Amino acid sequence: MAEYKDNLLGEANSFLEVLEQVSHLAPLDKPVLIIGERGTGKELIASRLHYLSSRWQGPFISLNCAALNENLLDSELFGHEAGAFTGAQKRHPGRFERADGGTLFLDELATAPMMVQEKLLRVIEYGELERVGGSQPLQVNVRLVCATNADLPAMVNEGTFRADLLDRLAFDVVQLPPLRERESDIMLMAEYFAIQMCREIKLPLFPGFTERARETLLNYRWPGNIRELKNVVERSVYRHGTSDYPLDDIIIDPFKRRP
Amino acid sequence: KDNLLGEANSFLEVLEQVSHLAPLDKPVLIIGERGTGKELIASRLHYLSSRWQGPFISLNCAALNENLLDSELFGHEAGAFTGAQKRHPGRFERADGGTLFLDELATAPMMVQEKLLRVIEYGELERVGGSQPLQVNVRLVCATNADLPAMVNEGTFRADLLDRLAFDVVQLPPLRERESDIMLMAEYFAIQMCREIKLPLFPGFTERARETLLNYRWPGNIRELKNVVERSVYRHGTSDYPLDDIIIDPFKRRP
Amino acid sequence: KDNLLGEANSFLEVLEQVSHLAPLDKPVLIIGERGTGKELIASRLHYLSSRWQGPFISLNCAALNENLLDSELFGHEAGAFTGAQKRHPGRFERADGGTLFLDELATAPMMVQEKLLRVIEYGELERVGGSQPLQVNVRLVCATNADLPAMVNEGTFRADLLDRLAFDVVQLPPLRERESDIMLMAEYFAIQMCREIKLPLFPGFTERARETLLNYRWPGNIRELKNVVERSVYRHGTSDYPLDDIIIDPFKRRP
Amino acid sequence: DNLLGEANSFLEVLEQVSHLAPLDKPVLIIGERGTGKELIASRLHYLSSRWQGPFISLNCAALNENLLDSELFGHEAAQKRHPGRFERADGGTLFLDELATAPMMVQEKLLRVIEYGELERVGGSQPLQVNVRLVCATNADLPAMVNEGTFRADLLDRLAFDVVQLPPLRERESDIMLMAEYFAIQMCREIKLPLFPGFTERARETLLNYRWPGNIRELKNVVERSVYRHGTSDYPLDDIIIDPFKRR
Amino acid sequence: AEYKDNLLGEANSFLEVLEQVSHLAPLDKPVLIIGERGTGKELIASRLHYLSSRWQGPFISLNCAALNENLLDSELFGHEAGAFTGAQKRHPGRFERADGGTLFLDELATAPMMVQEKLLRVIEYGELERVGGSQPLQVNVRLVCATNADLPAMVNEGTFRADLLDRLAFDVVQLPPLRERESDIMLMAEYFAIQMCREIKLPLFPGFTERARETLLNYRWPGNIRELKNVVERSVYRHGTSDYPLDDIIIDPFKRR
Amino acid sequence: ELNADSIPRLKINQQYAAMGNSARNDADGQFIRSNLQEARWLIKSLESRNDTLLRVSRCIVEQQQAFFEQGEEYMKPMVLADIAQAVEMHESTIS
Amino acid sequence: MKQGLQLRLSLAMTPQLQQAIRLLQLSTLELQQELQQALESNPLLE
Ligand SMILES: Nc1ncnc2c1ncn2[C@@H]1O[C@H](COP(=O)(O)OP(=O)(O)O)[C@@H](O)[C@H]1O
Ligand SMILES: Nc1ncnc2c1ncn2[C@@H]1O[C@H](COP(=O)(O)OP(=O)(O)O)[C@@H](O)[C@H]1O
Ligand SMILES: Nc1ncnc2c1ncn2[C@@H]1O[C@H](COP(=O)(O)OP(=O)(O)O)[C@@H](O)[C@H]1O
Ligand SMILES: Nc1ncnc2c1ncn2[C@@H]1O[C@H](COP(=O)(O)OP(=O)(O)O)[C@@H](O)[C@H]1O
Ligand SMILES: Nc1ncnc2c1ncn2[C@@H]1O[C@H](COP(=O)(O)OP(=O)(O)O)[C@@H](O)[C@H]1O
Ligand SMILES: [Mg+2]
Ligand SMILES: [Mg+2]
Ligand SMILES: [Mg+2]
Ligand SMILES: [Mg+2]
Ligand SMILES: [Mg+2]
Repeated sequence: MAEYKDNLLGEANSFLEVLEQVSHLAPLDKPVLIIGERGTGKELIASRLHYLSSRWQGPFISLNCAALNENLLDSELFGHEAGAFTGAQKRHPGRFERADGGTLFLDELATAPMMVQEKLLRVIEYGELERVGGSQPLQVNVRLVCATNADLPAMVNEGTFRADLLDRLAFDVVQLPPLRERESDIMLMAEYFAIQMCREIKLPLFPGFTERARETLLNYRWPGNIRELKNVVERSVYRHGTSDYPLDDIIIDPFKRRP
Repeated sequence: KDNLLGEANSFLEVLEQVSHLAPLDKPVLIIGERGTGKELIASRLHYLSSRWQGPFISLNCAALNENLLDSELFGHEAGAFTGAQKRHPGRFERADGGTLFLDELATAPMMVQEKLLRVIEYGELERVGGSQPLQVNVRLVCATNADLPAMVNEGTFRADLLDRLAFDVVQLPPLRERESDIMLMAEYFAIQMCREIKLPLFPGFTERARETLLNYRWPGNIRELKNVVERSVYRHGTSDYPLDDIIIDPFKRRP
Repeated sequence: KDNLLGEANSFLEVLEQVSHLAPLDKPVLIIGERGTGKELIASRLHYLSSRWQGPFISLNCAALNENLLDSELFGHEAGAFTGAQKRHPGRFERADGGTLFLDELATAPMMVQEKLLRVIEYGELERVGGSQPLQVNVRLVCATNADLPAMVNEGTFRADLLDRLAFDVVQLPPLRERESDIMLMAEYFAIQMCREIKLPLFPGFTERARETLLNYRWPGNIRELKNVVERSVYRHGTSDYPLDDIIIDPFKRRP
Repeated sequence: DNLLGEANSFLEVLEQVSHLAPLDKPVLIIGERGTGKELIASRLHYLSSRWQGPFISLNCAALNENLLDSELFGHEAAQKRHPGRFERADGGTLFLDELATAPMMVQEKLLRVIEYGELERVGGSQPLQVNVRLVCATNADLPAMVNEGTFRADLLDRLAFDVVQLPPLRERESDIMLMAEYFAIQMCREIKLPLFPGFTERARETLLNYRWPGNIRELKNVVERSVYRHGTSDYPLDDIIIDPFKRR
Repeated sequence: AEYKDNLLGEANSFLEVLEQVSHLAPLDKPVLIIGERGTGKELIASRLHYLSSRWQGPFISLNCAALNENLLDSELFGHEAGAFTGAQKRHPGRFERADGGTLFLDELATAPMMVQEKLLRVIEYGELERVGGSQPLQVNVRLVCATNADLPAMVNEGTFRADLLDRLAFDVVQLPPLRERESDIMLMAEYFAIQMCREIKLPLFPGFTERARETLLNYRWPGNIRELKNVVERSVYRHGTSDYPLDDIIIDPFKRR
Repeated sequence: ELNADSIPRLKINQQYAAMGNSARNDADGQFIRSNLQEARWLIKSLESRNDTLLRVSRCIVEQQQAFFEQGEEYMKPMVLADIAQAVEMHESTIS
Repeated sequence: MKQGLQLRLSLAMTPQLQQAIRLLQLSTLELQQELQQALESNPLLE
């Protein structure tokens, strides 16, 4: 029962209601699936969910989804009891076995191996698993956390994602307000990022943002929800001088052509 | 026994067929019906069978690794690698007469199918460089969510795999097809969820809305359709709330 | 001694050819459809061969992968090899003087075929750290369901090796092609199942069942007959009430 | 010593092979599914001064590359001094077979053995150079296949000074009937048959209408199949076993 | 430490790049170097690391492109303890080098998509690449990138994720083309000639013919330093004993006669 | 280098080995053989311990040359694992 | 890397002898006392 709000920024839009729904769903230990904004914000959502989870509930096990071509991933998921599977020849617990009662922060990497997803379907079937060469199965308990970045029904119709994979998962869907849609805390989040950047660079004083910069930010597409904006703020701070005439000069990103 | 039942006439006929096939240890290929075939029903059938007294155990066909499939059939082999030196028997040998329920049958590899069906149809427990293989008559049953004849026409599965089935392929009716105990099943699921949601009882309910929700596609699984009731209960989070004007569409974005 | 389910004029000619086959360990090949069971007939002939009491190898070829002959076939009796310290037996070596039946040799690796080429050409090739190998006195046997005539044309196996692997290759006519004595086989299977299912007696098949069996495609041939027997065991009904007809279809809807 | 059908071109080739037999130069042979010169290679070893010398003929297809150098005089960590590939063949004929489908690591090892390289394994730091007469066969791959990049060009350069050409059985089959009769007699002795009932000349001519893809192997297989089909020696056979893989 | 700028580019573009590097040196963020074949990008990155506030502990410039497999690069990023068996080197050492240091890579376009995703996941968290049965260690490490291929081109190709490209690209260092630079090229050539005359211990420096210098300038010389050093060595091999100004270029081994 | 005087040294009793090898009594010969095996194991263990100590000292000096030459001020912060990394032995052997 | 088993060739529980040997190297002057004690028992070591 701790706050651990951390850098929870950009909630002036309906993201406040999303956070309220997340808080409502936090007590339940059922499957947790989300839809993060493409390019930014999924990590923040995962951190918010972990904060919603009790600090003493268990370790926050996070894995980036990967194909089954790496047998190490299979050993991490199913386990490794026999030799030549993982670690020593003994029962080296897998990543799923590493998480006992903790959050399983899944990643929607859309990995090519549907076999990996099929294996993970058994990972959450009744709360049990068997290691590689495991003489006896082991019933395990752990929390599950998931997110998304594309249209799941489109992949289901197209067959890119297994129908059973979607059916077993996604007890409820959590949608992230898009950066082109949130557009509410742009000033507030930008100010927070600017303050953090000024503190990091030991800037003597806040430089301030021109109204033209705000208009450009409003016109900006902002593909990344909370990271691209922060990166743009950092790039502008790099090209600007705090409490000086260079503060007007703002750089969107080094990727853009130099002025 | 412990598992809840559909309690339908078609469900009753399926249970009667399962009871008739219970003493038989021959292979079965009851259709998985794409999530509609309760694996708990197969577990209860194994319980009715003498394999319950024996070592009944199941596994997922697609869980094994490509390079360890021979090991998966025969456990850890003594001479396979330098580290492990012990003739550990296979999972089937770990059963050796129990009820082996094959899941993910349609997802098995072609080489895996060729090895497994050939071994199961005839052959004894031979490890890597074994002296003499040991014959272990283990009761078998398989599940297939898709149409095996469709795979045969596509040729993905072997004809020997088709013949691997020894019992009739028991098929469960679809949720849209069955739709018989939907009210009673929904009530039981709601009671279970309320116990899980720490709710004593729901003061509000509407049987008409429950029937309307039953009149749905119910894709994925019948249990998946029941999970919609739990999702709606969690979203409402209230007891004095009738089932009327309530629809569970987690995928759909609310306005 | 050797129980036979096939009693036909073509089957009689095949049995005579088996009698015309002696224990010369020649590269004969029994060819038959899925579920032909010609491997059992080959084992019976091997028992009737010169080695009346001799070894026999099932040797499901699909289980071999990334393993040389000296892994399971020839064996590794030498110590300090890859792995722990021990001496391993060899299936092909242990089978010397007995029978070496190849189970579904059509499904084999290209390198496996390359090794088997010399293994059959010489008979003394493989050795786990040995200079000169010893010729094996075993009898070479094989049986599958594929048609090598096209596989060789497709390059799936070495034409020279396959020709060397072929000496007195014999093709078993399909049971569907035979289309005879099906009623006798059905009655025998009914008796065997009534013994197995502890049934009082065979219910009996009317003219409708006989016509259905005659009109049955029976693509599995003897395998189809076994599947029909299993279905009739499932479709036993009442012994007093003769079964007017008995049919089986994996995808047939219940209604 | 070696029994085979005799042809004028084959006789000249055998004479040349016997002349080269006393020479211990490396040999690269190409076969045509017939005798394959393996019997010719053994006869050459017998005719050479290495008649009593080692005649190790390694069919290089079943080995594992993880112990490939182990095969070619390689030993490491309890028992040592294991006879190497060249060591076991030292002082005599060193024949290589199954060379068509060998791994590229085997090609590199052969290129090293072309200059005889050295075998500095933990079991022994031998300089190799066993000086035994090398010989290679089972060259199923065509010269174009070598030109197709399948094999190392240096190994082809490292090959023998000449190439042993083999003609098809269809090219010369005058003595094929005599060889078939001898094989029939040998099988009748093996099958404990009373005597040869004979062969129909018309049926023999009909059987002669074939390309003999397996050459002597095809002839032997056809003779065995026909003898097994006859199953008796009362009257001469008047039929041809066209193919065991033929519907009937 | 102190940045080393021996034979620094006389072109004002090089001076501006050095000024930007000095400005970014106190900062701690990833950097992208838009370089060319032998343009001198990695040496510039090393000089920046020398100027990057402290000496920044270990400095490793391992390139994923010049690796046998992407799995080897992943093991260098992080080695799971007990995974597989044996190794050509202590793989965790590469990860430990970044600890108390920065990350430098060359030809990052060749990195596998899975490897790129693992690196992107590591960078945001800072933890060790391979868990090895234990929680990965968040080592305080900076980063630097140097790829001739365009980042927007990679984004169009889609090999690198949008988050990977965005968070990875914090600073851009566009190396001026070697052919484009002329005054800096001449200054660097003179410095290299002096350094070679010293190192080769030749009693007298031959210098450079005007025709030879004009021919050298006429050469495209994409390798601002690599090709420059190769041509210097080619001329040194044709040692004229300080009397032959021909400066024959034997750098191309294929070229003969 | 290890101090030559300080390092203990053991020598196998040649007269005793000769007597045991030609011992008429089988039991006496077996006892002599067991004693010889034990003594050989002890001698090998002592020699290996001395060699391991010498190698560990050399490795430690390789990294502590700065403190050895400049003085205590130029002492590199070193841990047991640091020394264990340069050698093939474990930190337990280092301790 | 690639999954597999033993395909080419390549540890120990030290007993009381080697265990006491490991227990040795604790000191040098004290080690001499133990060595003299052992040499007293062992009749084939000088
Ligand atoms: N309020 C906030 N607090 C903390 N981080 C934020 C906030 N808003 C945006 N972010 C940033 O947005 C980024 C979202 O990245 P992520 O969702 O992991 O990318 P992707 O969706 O491509 O996987 C995070 O790295 C985070 O730093
Ligand atoms: N009668 C029932 N009562 C309660 N739960 C059931 C019932 N039937 C099925 N289930 C649920 O269905 C899930 C299994 O789905 P299942 O129908 O076995 O899928 P599949 O057809 O793919 O095997 C189990 O978790 C179980 O809780
Ligand atoms: N001679 C026979 N008489 C009766 N049934 C037979 C006979 N041969 C085979 N079968 C049937 O065939 C089945 C096994 O065939 P199988 O061995 O798979 O054929 P194949 O040799 O093509 O692999 C058995 O269930 C058996 O009932
Ligand atoms: N001149 C001959 N005399 C006796 N037998 C022969 C003769 N030529 C060929 N053969 C037979 O033909 C077979 C061909 O075997 P092999 O040399 O392995 O063929 P390939 O060269 O295709 O590998 C041999 O087993 C041999 O018995
Ligand atoms: N400003 C400079 N002063 C002196 N030498 C330089 C300078 N820039 C680059 N070099 C030289 O160029 C050589 C190659 O540098 P670089 O191309 O960055 O390495 P890499 O081949 O790893 O990209 C280095 O050895 C360095 O000595
Ligand atoms: Mg299922
Ligand atoms: Mg079969
Ligand atoms: Mg051959
Ligand atoms: Mg470089
Ligand atoms: Mg991400």
